[PDB]
Amino acid sequence: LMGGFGLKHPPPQILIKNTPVPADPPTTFNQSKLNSFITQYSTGQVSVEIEWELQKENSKRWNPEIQYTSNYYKSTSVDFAVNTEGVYSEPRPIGTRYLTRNL
Amino acid sequence: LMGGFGLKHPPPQILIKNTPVPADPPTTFNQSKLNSFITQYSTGQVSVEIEWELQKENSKRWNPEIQYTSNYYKSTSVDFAVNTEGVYSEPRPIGTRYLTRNL
Amino acid sequence: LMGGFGLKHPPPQILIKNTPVPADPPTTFNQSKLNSFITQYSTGQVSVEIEWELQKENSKRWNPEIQYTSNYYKSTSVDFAVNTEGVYSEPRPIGTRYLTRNL
Repeated sequence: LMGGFGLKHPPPQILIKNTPVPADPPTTFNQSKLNSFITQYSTGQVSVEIEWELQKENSKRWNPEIQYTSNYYKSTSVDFAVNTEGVYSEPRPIGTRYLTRNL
Repeated sequence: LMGGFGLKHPPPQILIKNTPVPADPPTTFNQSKLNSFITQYSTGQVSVEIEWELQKENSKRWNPEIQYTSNYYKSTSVDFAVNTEGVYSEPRPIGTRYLTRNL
Repeated sequence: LMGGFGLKHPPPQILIKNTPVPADPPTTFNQSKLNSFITQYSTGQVSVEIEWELQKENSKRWNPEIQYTSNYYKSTSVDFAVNTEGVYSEPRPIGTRYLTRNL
């Protein structure tokens, strides 16, 4: 309902965790689980590749269609770009449905 | 200068004419060229096929481009279509230069 | 106009950057982009090799030509060399056009 493709078998969840590294244990045995750990974080890069299959338009419509277009006139900043402060923003929502087809 | 492609050897001129059909000539010889002709016109169909080669866009531009689009809002008649009177008209001039490229 | 060789396809730009390494993130999730990073710089060596093709002189001129020459007489320091302070300097501009050729 929110939109999208519904799959019985969707891309699987990928779960990541830092393995625990204990701080020094006591020198005489205690059965309680360890609660003292070294403090850690991790950083890395991640890549996703997707192949999409397209369906081309086959229209016999004579006149031009509606198209998404960037604004013609001057503006303080560029839409879909950064700030003077380095903040990316997306100005509007963009849908998918510009071309037309008969029923 | 008006625009277009300039060719040393452009598509050749194609010339068409109705052949003359004389009305009845005089029954005794006269040397003067005939000036009496049957009245004729012709009609037919003509076909042109052209193959155009395209150059595709290779842009790395992040934000959307300008595009020619048909008007979004309601109107008395459809642009690039006929009248109630059957007259086709082209409402605006359309150029070629919407996408962008660096220098 | 500043001089040199003009190429449709010149040596490509080479871009280098240090990958970001985050400082420790917060322990409960926040959606905002990370703004705390470890401080880093990098150093290395870089090599360029170029092959140049030369055009040799073919002159029938009897008398000697002009040539770029280093100065004959004594001087406080050597031209195109370092300081007592270790600063390299280039004393004059050197052009390319000493030999002669007819028109």
